[PDB]
Amino acid sequence: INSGDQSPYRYVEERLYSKPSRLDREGVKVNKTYALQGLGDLEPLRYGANFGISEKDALKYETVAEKAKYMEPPIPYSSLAARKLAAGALWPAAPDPEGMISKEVRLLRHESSMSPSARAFSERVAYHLRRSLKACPGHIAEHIDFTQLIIQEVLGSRRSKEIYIVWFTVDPGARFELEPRLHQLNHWVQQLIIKRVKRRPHIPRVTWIYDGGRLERELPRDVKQELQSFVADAATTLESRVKYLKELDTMNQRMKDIP
Amino acid sequence: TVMGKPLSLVLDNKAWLMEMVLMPFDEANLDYRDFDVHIVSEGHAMPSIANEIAAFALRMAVANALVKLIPLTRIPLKKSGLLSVDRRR
Amino acid sequence: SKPSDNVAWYDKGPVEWLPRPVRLTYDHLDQLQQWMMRATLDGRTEEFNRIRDLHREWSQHPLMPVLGDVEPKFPLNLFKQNHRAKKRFLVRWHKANTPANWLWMPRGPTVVTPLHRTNPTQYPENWKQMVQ
Amino acid sequence: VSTGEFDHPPFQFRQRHTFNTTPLHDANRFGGRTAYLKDPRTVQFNVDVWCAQQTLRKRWKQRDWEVIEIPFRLVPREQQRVIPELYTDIPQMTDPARNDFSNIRNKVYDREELQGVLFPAAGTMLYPPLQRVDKQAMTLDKYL
Amino acid sequence: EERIRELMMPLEVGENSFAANGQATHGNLFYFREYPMYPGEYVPAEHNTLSSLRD
Amino acid sequence: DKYRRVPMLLKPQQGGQQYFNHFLIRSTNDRLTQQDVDNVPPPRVLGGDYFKTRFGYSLVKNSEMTQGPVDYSQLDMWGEMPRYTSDMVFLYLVSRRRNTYAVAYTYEGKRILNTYTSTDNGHQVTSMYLNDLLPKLREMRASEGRPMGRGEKVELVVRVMGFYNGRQGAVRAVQDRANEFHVRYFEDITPFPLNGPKMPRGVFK
Amino acid sequence: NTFLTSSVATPPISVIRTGPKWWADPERMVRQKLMYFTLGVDQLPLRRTAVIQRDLQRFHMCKPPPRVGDSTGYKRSRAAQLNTWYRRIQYQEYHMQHLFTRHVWGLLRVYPGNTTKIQGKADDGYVGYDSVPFHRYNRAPLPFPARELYERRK
Amino acid sequence: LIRQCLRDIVPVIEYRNREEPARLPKRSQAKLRFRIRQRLLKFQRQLAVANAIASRSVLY
Amino acid sequence: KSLAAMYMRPPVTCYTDACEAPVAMWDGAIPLKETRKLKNGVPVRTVSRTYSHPPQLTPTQLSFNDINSMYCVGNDELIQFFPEGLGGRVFQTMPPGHPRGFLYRKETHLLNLFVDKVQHWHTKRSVLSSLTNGRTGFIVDGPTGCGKSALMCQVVHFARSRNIVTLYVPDAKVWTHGEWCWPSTILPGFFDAPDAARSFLKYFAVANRATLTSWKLRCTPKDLPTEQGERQPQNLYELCEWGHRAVAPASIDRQSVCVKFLMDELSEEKKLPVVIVVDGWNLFSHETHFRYPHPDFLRGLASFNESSTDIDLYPQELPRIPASRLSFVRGLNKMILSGDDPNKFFITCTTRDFKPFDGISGFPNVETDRFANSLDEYAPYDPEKDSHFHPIQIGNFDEYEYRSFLRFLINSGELAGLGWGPLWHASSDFERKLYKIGFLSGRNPQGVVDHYHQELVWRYDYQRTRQKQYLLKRRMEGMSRGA
Amino acid sequence: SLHNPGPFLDGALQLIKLHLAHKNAAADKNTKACSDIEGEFLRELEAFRPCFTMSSSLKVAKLYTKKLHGALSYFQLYDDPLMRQLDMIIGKQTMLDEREETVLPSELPNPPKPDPSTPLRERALKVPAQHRGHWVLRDPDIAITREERRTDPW
Amino acid sequence: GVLEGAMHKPGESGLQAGSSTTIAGKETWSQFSTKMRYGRRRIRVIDVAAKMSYEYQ
RNA sequence: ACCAUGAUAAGGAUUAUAAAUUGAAAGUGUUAAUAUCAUAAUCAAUGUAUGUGUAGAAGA
Ligand SMILES: Nc1nc2c(ncn2[C@@H]2O[C@H](COP(=O)(O)OP(=O)(O)OP(=O)(O)O)[C@@H](O)[C@H]2O)c(=O)[nH]1
Ligand SMILES: [Mg+2]
Repeated sequence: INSGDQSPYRYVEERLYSKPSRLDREGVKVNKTYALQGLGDLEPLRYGANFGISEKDALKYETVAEKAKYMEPPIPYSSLAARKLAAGALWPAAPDPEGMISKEVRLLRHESSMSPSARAFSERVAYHLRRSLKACPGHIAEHIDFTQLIIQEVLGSRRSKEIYIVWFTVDPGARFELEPRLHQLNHWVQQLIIKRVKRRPHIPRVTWIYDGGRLERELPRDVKQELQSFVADAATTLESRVKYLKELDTMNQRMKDIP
Repeated sequence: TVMGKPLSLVLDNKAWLMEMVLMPFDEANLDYRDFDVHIVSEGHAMPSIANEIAAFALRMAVANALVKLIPLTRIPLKKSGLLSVDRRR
Repeated sequence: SKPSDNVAWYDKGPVEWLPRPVRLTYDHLDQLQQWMMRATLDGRTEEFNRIRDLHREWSQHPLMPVLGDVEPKFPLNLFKQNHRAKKRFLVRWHKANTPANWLWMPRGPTVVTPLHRTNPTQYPENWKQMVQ
Repeated sequence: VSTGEFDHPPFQFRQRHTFNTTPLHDANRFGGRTAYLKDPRTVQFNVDVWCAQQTLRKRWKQRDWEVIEIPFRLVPREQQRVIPELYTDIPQMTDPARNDFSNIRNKVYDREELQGVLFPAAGTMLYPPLQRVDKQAMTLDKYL
Repeated sequence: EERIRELMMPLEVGENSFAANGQATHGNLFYFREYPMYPGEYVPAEHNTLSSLRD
Repeated sequence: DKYRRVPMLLKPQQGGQQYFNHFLIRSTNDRLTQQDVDNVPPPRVLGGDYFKTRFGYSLVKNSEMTQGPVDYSQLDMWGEMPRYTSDMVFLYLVSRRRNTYAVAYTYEGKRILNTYTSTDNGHQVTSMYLNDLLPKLREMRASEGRPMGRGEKVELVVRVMGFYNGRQGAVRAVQDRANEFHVRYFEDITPFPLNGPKMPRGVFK
Repeated sequence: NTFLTSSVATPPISVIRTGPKWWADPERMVRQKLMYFTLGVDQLPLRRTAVIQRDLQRFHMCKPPPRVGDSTGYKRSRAAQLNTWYRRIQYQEYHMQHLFTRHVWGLLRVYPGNTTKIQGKADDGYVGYDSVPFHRYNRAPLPFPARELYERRK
Repeated sequence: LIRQCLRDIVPVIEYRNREEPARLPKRSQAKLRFRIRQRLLKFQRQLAVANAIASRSVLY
Repeated sequence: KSLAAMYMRPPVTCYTDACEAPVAMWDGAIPLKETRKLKNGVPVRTVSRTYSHPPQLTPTQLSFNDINSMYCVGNDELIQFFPEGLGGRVFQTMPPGHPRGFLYRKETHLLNLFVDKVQHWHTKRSVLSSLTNGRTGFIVDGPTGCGKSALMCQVVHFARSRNIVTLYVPDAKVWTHGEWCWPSTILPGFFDAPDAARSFLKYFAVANRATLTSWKLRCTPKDLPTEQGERQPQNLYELCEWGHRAVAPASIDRQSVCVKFLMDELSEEKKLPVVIVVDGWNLFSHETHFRYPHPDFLRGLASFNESSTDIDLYPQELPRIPASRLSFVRGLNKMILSGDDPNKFFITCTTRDFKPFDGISGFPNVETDRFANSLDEYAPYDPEKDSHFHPIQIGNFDEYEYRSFLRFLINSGELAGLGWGPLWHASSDFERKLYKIGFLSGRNPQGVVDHYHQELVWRYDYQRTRQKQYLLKRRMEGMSRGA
Repeated sequence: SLHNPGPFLDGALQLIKLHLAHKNAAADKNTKACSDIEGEFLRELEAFRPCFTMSSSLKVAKLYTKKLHGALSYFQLYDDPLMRQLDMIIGKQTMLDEREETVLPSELPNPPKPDPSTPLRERALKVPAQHRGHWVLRDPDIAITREERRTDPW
Repeated sequence: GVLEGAMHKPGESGLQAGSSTTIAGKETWSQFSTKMRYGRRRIRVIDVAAKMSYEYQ
């Protein structure tokens, strides 16, 4: 495939799974985006002929409820469906387990790199986790060796969709005794969050990060911005910003010109 | 012998250069002592050719000569890439 | 003189950090060969023992880093087209990170090394003590 | 083949004394004779003159003989021929008939062999007769 | 010597053993074939198959 | 690309083609050889004197005979719990976000030394506490009537609280003094929460 | 030694980025191995550097495939870990080269370049006949002639 | 910080001086109207900044 | 496979056995075999090294069957027999802690037997005369790095272990191509090399203390100048000590007298066999690079513009002083050409360490120059015409000697702990190394040593890569079968 | 938090040492020496008054206040701003058991009781004996403070 | 982390980064920059006799 | 000489089912901003100091 100003992965994603791609495949004249031709048995079964349901027909319904009301059942089986069944491609192969190992991430989010709301929620979560960690369900408590566990902090995302509990052990040899038991608690932790902290942007997904002092933090937001302003190329930045202003004023003139 | 002088003297007794000249024999499962060779240079003459590009050219020449002497040697040599020509200037 | 960032920092280690270019020669090797021959024929082994001590102290196998521990410690992706800024940062970073501070190199009496002899006694210079 | 440097380094910028580079025109490149040094052409010409000087001095130190001009009669049979001047004919073999395939121009005669024609006036052997070892005699080498 | 070193020979990245061959960055870049390439190499045919065909 | 001009057979530049035939033949030979061939509890201890010399504590009671006792014996309230003997020093190391405390108690609950006060904080506090405690243990045992004995290390029960960084440093500090303090039970004291008293608003909202 | 001019330091990373050009130049590595062998000590860091560079040079023309992308990132983390391990072995051998070369120069009574430290002889920078008339860093007047670090007898 | 404020202001004055342009002083339709409203609401601030720069209504 | 912990060191008996290193270094470089014995129980296990160091034997113990075999000499014996050193490149292979190996070639055996006869020459005089064809000794010639210096070192070893007076002259360039030349104090028209002379006197005295101490000086004035407290010399050892032990510059003029009288007395002696071994006899034969001083420095001057002398204006080239005019070489030649002295045997060798020249020559860059300490002598040399000794021609190693020498080099280096060691799997096997180094060196000895060192650099050896690949695949399929 | 009472202690101790040396000089009846000591005391007071105000809210400042006030009173400086600040700080300075004793398993052999006689630290919370994490947490100098409670649970 | 070039000792220059590891007698680099800004506030004197008046020329 | 040149950045689809070859590549196809002198009557030019540049080379 030919990729221009975009990655080949994203290019194929757009040309396979997309509104204009699907419309062109169903046979609707669109120009800017095109579907991939002649994929044999490789095109998604959703868009194979004699399967799924026609989007050219589905354009006729203005609402999802109306589509549900008036849209006839899909054809259960097809030739491409038989090929997918023969190849075993009716359900993707299971990837390696990620719910029983820690996140070996690149950086470690800085205390100044998170919104104040996320920061607030984080210290509350850390307080309650440290207070209640011994009152975990008995069938996990009986095997967790609390003598070794340590939790440095909890970081989480902006608006706390995700929480990252940074933990390690006194002796490094205990990480592989402690990790699975710790990952068996990610539901108990969510219930603790629901029960104890009342100002939560929303109940998050819990993820454990092992950092025995090995990982390295990020730079402060202000220091990073100062470094960027200090070393950035002034000529290119000025030209780009002037072009941006030119485009903004052009759009404003178009808006004012349309009566 | 390269241009009337022993290889150890032409390539200035450099192990990493003469082993390329040896490579076509080893890849072919052959004994270098069963064959005696002479390499003549038609390129830009220089006082010393003790460099990797010259060694590459010598290895390619030896490999081609071996191929034409005994055709069945062309199997391991092409697979090893001694018959392939680099295009870099 | 004009102050610069070429400070040698002689305080630490046997070699001044950001060390000056050091170039060896075959004449140096010949002089070393003659010096070693004369020392071996005169029986002086104190300098050999000191050389082995330095080799043992500074020639251990570096510890395999643990995941997450990376080599630059600084993004180095922000100096976009600022090659001189990147070069100054690299000079200063490698000047700060000194061999005395090279934690990942096991060095000191706390280390055990079955590869090299530690006590100058168990060397072939002392071979009549080994004969029961 | 020679491993010594023949060309002068190019000047495209000011170099420094670094790990893999040295200052241009330092007292290390051509034996310290760069202290005399502009134009790459004239600099290369001077370096060529120095290289030719080195070639000449080693070529003359390699020379251990002398070119006494001997009359035709008092001369070995191999040199009793007509010898073309240098670069006039094919490199001449001394005598293919007697299996002596060797450049006649490079032949060197031991001085203790022409005492019969050199120094004909001195009735005493200024140079004692040359001692030649016997090949057909059991010696330490031939004993095993 | 070679037959003993064959069993002493390391196979994991450890102490003085390490995959500097781009296997971590590039992966398996060296081919390795279990079949004799017809004109050059030879391995005797298996006797189970020989007997099957003869029978 | 920078190396677009080099051949694909030189990109990896395969080598050693002369070994493949040998490997195939050797594999077949070893398969034939295999077909032809086809056709942890701990150590043992036996002597009582040896056990005593090896472990530093005699197994046989070797004490006064209190024979002819009652025919039924009462159990301990906590049978399964570890056997804390009289001469064990119980040191508690409590960690927090900003601070770390270390105290040491006698087998009877008597405090030996006052409290002392991140990872480095805990390490230093513990090291200083141990250094100052060893002499205090000397004097307390001497007053009791127990001489140290040359090289006899104090038997220690270390108990840690707080899921904070300082725990690693404090335990490393206790470990660094192994030659004098012999840790026999390392355990945790982080309390099980209950209804408990009210908590600050900042924790909740 | 005959390189007695004031010099410029270079970070070990940029020294090692040369690789086959100068850092791992085979002739230079061979004569470093010869120095170590004559001194009578094992060339283990040197051999680690040699095999590292051989295997890297064996692939330097291969472009890595575009990574599909794994959230766990264990693959990228391991790749970086091994890269940094190799870099650290090369740093160790780099430091060893300088250390033993200065030791040998001190042994053979060879004067180093300006602002070079020899542990036994000149702890601070040795400066002899520099363009700047005073110490480059200590701001003191160097004597005429340059200080003799060693004795006079040959 | 000096370079940051310079890099922030100089584009405005340079555009004003050199790059300033000349001046001469039903459900589907409803959903399209909504999408246009959405884009303009998302980019309200910088469009207002551009119009203010054009109209010279900005407090330095 | 971890048979290292089960390995117990053998009993140390010699310096060679003491050269052994911790098992962690040579585990795998020298794999350990296991031998089961039935001693006081059917099962036993003795983990032993497959390879052991070559034996440390004396020249007397060396035999005919040892030809093309490697032996060793203890460090103490080395220091005893070589105070002056090991001329040439022979000590290149003997760093501190390394065994001091030595090949035993056919020429080495011939020389050992000849020295055996020299030990009692007066009875074997006819045998010696027939062996040398009547010439006063042998001169060893051959290509570069061929082993002439090693053979002379072995000859000196043989003679000094048999307790005969030996005049060993390593690196005859120290004499001919010395540092500075000085006219002889007592020999008019003859020149000296005082530094080399004093060093030679020291080393000769310490080497031959026993015989020199037992010596009695016959023709030597006993009124030699002497400082307070020093006893006048009475034996040749004390003569050498008086010559070389003195304060500068008083040693410069004393060494000339000492060497002149030592040469005179050695020429006089007619009973003790004296073996004279010199490395590079061509240097003593043709010339020394020193030139005669310009006569202006001798005549004397009043003012410079007066005589219009150009000594400081233009350099010149005075005739080179021939090596015959030195006092040491004068004694040697006096003893050589003058008959009636069947008591001194000259086992000399030539040298070929000259700088290379092949038609053109630039300037060798200082940092990368393996001929930096080579000799500026491009003139040819023919031993038969340029010397009175019987010439012996040596060539490069034949496959037998080459295999033995490379086996010793590699295996003993790794055993002593200076080779690949734990990284043995990074290097090919001994057969591949032998084949490749033979190709690269032509079985030349010096080339073999150089390429043994350069083997660190080989980049086109895929044997270990393919071996690891095959063994990993075999193990993986075995585990998959087991599952 | 990388704050060192080094220089503040160094300044204060000099003031106290001069304060003592002044009594000693007056007892020796050396008028010139005591006048010089008084002059130097004023000189050092002027340079010390800024270190005091910057560090007046530190623990180390809380303990030398009365001794420094005694020094100033001995020197008879009663209108000094530092005297007034010392007066203010000194003025501010001057102004649940369980039904049945039970022992947790984590305090098995003999629970360590901080005998009720000893008073717990100034800023600390006296919690019920039932809702104690552990008797060590009710230890007097380990007792949770209010601000420490706001941050960590136990 | 690495505290070998973190702080600036007043004695040394700004580019001559100090090798000292102590903390007490050091000022941070932001403070060094502020001090240099507050210190470089003087003009080199303008030569009066060196250059002649434009009207004179 | 007052013509309607033209540079500048921006849009894109097509092609490996081979393990051969010294080499497994090139064809193909888009919006703005900027710019446009020539059918006419001439004329010798302590306390202390950091640059851009130039030459070689988060797919909200
Ligand atoms: N141990 C040992 N080494 C040998 C022997 N023969 C040659 N060599 C090696 O060869 C190297 C060079 O020494 P020689 O071959 O004797 O040198 P040469 O014969 O004087 O020839 P030139 O170098 O031209 O003067 C030495 O470093 C030895 O290690 C031998 O018989 N035994
Ligand atoms: Mg020699």
